[PDB]
Amino acid sequence: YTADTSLAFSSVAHTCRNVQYGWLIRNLHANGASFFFICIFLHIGRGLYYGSYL
Amino acid sequence: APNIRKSHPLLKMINNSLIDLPAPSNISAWWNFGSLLAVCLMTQILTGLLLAMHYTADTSLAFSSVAHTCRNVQYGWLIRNLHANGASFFFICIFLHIGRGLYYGSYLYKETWNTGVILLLTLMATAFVGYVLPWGQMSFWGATVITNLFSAIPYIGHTLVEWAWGGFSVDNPTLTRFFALHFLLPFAIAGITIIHLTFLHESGSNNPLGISSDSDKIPFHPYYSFKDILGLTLMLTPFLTLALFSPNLLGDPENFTPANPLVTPPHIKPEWYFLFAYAILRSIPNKLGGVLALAASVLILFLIPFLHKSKQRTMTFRPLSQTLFWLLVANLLILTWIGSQPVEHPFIIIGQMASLSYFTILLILFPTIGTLENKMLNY
Amino acid sequence: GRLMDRIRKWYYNAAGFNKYGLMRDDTLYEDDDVKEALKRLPKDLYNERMFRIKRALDLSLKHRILPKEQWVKYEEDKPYLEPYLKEVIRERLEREAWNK
Amino acid sequence: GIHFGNLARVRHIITYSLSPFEQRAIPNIFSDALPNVWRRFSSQVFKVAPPFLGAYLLYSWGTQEFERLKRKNPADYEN
Amino acid sequence: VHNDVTVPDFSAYRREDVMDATTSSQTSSEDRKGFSYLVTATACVATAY
Amino acid sequence: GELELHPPAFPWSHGGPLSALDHSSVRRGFQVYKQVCSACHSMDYVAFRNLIGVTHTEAEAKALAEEVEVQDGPDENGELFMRPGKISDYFPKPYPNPEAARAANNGALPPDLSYIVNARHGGEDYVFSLLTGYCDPPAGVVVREGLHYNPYFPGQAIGMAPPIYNEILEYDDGTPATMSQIAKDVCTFLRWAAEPEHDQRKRMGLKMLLISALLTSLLYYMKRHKWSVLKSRKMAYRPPK
Amino acid sequence: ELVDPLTTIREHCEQTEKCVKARERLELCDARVSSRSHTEEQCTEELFDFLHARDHCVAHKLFNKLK
Amino acid sequence: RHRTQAEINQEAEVDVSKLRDPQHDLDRVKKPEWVILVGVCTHLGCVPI
Amino acid sequence: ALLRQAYSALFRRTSTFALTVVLGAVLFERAFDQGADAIFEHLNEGKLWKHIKHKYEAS
Ligand code: HEC
Ligand code: HEM
Ligand code: HEM
Ligand SMILES: COC(=O)CNC(=O)CCC/C=C\NC(=O)c1ccc(Cc2ccc(I)cc2)cc1
Ligand SMILES: CCCCCCCCO[C@@H]1O[C@H](CO)[C@@H](O)[C@H](O)[C@H]1O
Repeated sequence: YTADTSLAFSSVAHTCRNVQYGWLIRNLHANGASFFFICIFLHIGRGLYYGSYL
Repeated sequence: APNIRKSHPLLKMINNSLIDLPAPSNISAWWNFGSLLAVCLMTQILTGLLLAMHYTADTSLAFSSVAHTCRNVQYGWLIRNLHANGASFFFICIFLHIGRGLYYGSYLYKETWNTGVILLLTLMATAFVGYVLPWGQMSFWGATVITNLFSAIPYIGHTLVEWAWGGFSVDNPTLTRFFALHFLLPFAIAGITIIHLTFLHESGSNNPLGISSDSDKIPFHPYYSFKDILGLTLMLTPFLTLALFSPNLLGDPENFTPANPLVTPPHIKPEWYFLFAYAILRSIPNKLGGVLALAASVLILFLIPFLHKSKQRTMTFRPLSQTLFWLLVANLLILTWIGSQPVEHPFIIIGQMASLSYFTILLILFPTIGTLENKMLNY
Repeated sequence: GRLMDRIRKWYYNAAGFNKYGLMRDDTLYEDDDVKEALKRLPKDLYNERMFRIKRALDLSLKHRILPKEQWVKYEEDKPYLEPYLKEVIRERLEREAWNK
Repeated sequence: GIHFGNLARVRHIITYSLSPFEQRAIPNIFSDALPNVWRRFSSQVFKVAPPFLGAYLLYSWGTQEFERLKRKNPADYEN
Repeated sequence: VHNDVTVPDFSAYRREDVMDATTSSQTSSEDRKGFSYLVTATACVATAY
Repeated sequence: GELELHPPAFPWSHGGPLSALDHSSVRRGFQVYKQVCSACHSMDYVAFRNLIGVTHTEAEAKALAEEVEVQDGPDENGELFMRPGKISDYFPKPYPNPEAARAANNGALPPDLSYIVNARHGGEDYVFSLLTGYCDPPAGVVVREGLHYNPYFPGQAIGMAPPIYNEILEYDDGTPATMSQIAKDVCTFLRWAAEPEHDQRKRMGLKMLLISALLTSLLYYMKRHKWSVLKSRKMAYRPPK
Repeated sequence: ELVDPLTTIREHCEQTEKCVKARERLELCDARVSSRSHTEEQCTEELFDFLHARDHCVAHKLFNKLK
Repeated sequence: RHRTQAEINQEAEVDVSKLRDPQHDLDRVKKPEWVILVGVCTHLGCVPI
Repeated sequence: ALLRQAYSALFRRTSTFALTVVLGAVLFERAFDQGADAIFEHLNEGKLWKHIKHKYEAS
């Protein structure tokens, strides 16, 4: 990646298009975030129901 | 229950490792560097982020971003200064912190030591990558020579380098991934520092006399917390004095010229803290030899604990060893100087010697004087 | 001959652990054998070794030494441990060679 | 995590000390302080300085010999 | 016996205002501390700035 | 040329660890840059606004910056158009790229002079002597056609034609435009240009030294004070008997 | 037509012994070399030695006269 | 690089069996007055001068 | 006695000790700054823009 408005967008695409397996690597990161939030959400509910909050 | 300083699973820690910690009633000032090194780390990281918040890892803008940071960011310039030099102050401190250990044989606390070594190795690496970010002439040519070092290994050699550069020669991919590296490594240091200190706390601190101290210990606080706040300010003065009155003393100026993959400068020297290595690598006239000599020039630290032969722990009571120790120190001072000089007579031969003498004092003169010494006490 | 004997005396004043009131064997590094030995010391000899060190430590902390007249003298240095140690070591050497 | 109490077995030692507020900041700077600062310097300068001085020399020689080899020797041009 | 024991001479290190074993150390306390505390308090200001 | 001549140490009015730049010699140096160097030498990291509050007034700078036509755009049709300069622009490049410059200076590239003062061993001391020190090649030295001799420059064959000579320009403050008087002012400028903070940097330094003196001592007390207890301490070994 | 304090003091200094002593050494080098072709020698060294001593001198005063 | 004869022959007569990489100045060039190579010190990469 | 009055109304109550370092530092800054600025602007007379300022500041 290259944090700089004039190249931010393009770097990510270059990463997907030109980096070996880059594309995959993004995907995993991009979605891991979700899977992450999913998990955390149940991890909280589990807590609420069984009062682990004590 | 009773007090909330020994039963709180968190507060107990700051109190179990920073206040009630039992310390030899007599550790000197060469024990201070410990903290300083820590304060040094945490401090680099701060200036580091602050900086990273304006840098832009990309060949076509690396250099210019650092300047913009200096010229346009509020106090930016200062913020760089502190970071740029903190690195030195850092290496300085670490150096004594190592000598302290050699002299008083703290190296008998193997684990606490070995970690130390790893720590050094990481700091070394860390500074290497940091230095390349400003993408200056040295930055480049440094990045180009150092990585190339691995090309000395046969087979996986040339090939390993490729990952490093991320290309077939140093370019953007290198820069950006170095920035990643640099951003990350410090934290790893902070992490291992935790293991380092944590190992030390199983045994307590060593001490100048090299004998049991249970017979009398004192709470880190306020005895050493105070001793340290002072130590910090005594070292902080010069370091600020440089970074405020002579910013570029320690720094090569050649690196004020944007990297040019086409012209390697005539007068090429690495920053001071790598000279001794530099000298050794340059002492042996063989790709591999130089590398190996280098590799061992530092990797030897791992051996110091198995090269201890004296029946006593510290040198305080072994004048012979002492003289040999100071001979080693000075020996190092030379090697550094030699690195500061070009490959020519007499320098080449002087370098070559000093190295031989370095390795020899550690591998043979210390274990030999050490034994002899015992027999002169009648043991 | 009477060389090693005039040498040893020198080295002894050289190491200078006497300046702290510490006997030759007070400065010994405490490995496993020594540890063991020290435990075998007669009640007093130990309580005495103790003081000497806690006193030497107090010195090193103050940065001072003992006035010239209180220093240990090469010939009045009592090797209170050397015997107990050589025994520990002798003992150990056995167990080790016997386990074959 | 407690180390204070399990340390070592000590017998018959009396120690007396005074509150900081009862004693002096830094005392006897001249009748005791300095005269000891010296002793130390004295006893150690003979183990330390030697090799350092030894370096200094070597540095100057190496340097002086190098700057010397840069100059030109007439015996090559008197022909 | 616990009788043949006495506190040695700490005159070499005593603060002048409490060197005479016949004057209450309580009058000259307010000062002895106000001072060391002033050093302290000041240092604290130096830091703050 | 295994050999090289190093420069001397002029006592610049701002050399001292408490010496600010000569804000007048700087204003001049500038003029020297603007009226002489800025025809071959770029100054990419400096900009007209930097001058304000340092060598020129706000009004002056505006005008200063308006003496140049810069390339802004595209417009609404998508064409690049010239426009007057604003305080926010940087100093104009004399060439569109190094390839060009080289071609207009005999293959030689007159390096941007923003950080020049800090990029050459010797700094303002060197830059001064190079400027003044131009002279004739001694016995046995042939300088390639297009190159001039200069003992101070490494290799002694410098591709830069001696840029200054008495009265080559004329300061508006009424100062003797002698060769050196200029070379002194321009070298002084380069410094400011190379590290504008300079002043505020040394001012802090002072402040630092003052706090650092006071605070270090104040703590030497509190360290001893507390430690006293262990230094004054006395111990005795009283066995049973 | 005005005088650059430089050339004025560059004169004055060339009188100091150090200067002349080296100035002469050069004068001589210059001669033997200029009057001989199929050489190698160069009078750089001698020159530097000169410029070195000269300018060093210039350095101590020059700035007094400059504004 | 354009090499003169003042050099081309000098580089031809040198113990070709005591290099580190045994080779004759003829197997590297097509026409001697023009030596051409990739300026990269094999050691660790700097551009040789 | 100043030190006594000091120790009584200031350095004693941990609450007012602090309250002092605060109101204290305050003055210190204000004052220190002035000094250093003055010691500095003085060591560099007629060289600071603050000194040259009037030669162009049309007023
Ligand atoms: C005629 C174009 C021209 C002008 C105008 C000019 N220079 Fe240069 N300058 C050059 C060239 C060409 C070089 C590069 C020399 C080389 O590398 O061979 C150069 C290089 C330099 C260098 C040193 C390069 C080095 O490697 O040390 C400095 C310093 C410098 N000029 C300063 C100045 C100053 C100051 C002025 C204005 C007062 C000035 N120049 C005006 C053409 C010029
Ligand atoms: C970032 C790296 C490091 C930091 C921040 C650090 C910090 C510390 C600290 C806080 C101490 C305790 C106080 C002291 O004795 O100074 C300590 C002790 C120690 N460290 Fe390090 N250390 C570092 C690197 C090293 C290195 C490179 C070595 C040497 C290979 C080392 C060897 C030791 C040893 C032997 C001790 C024991 C101290 C004693 O003898 O009592 N440390 N370190
Ligand atoms: C581990 C301690 C650190 C050391 C030893 C260190 C050392 C250095 C070095 C040698 C440089 C080149 C300095 C120069 O340009 O002269 C540098 C640059 C840089 N470092 Fe660090 N650094 C450390 C930690 C970090 C951290 C934690 C960050 C933030 C993640 C960081 C961010 C930067 C940035 C932005 C630069 C580039 C800008 C610049 O060169 O000033 N550094 N660092
Ligand atoms: C701070 O960074 C620098 O000083 C890097 N810059 C330079 O070295 C500039 C000059 C480049 C040319 C040659 N350098 C070397 O030969 C050189 C050799 C060894 C080292 C030590 C070191 C090894 C691995 C590792 I991983 C790290 C260090 C460091 C430098
Ligand atoms: C009313 C609030 C005004 C805030 C203005 C912020 C401008 C910062 O002004 C600062 O003043 C300092 C004076 O000592 C100078 O040394 C600094 O260089 C300057 O940047």
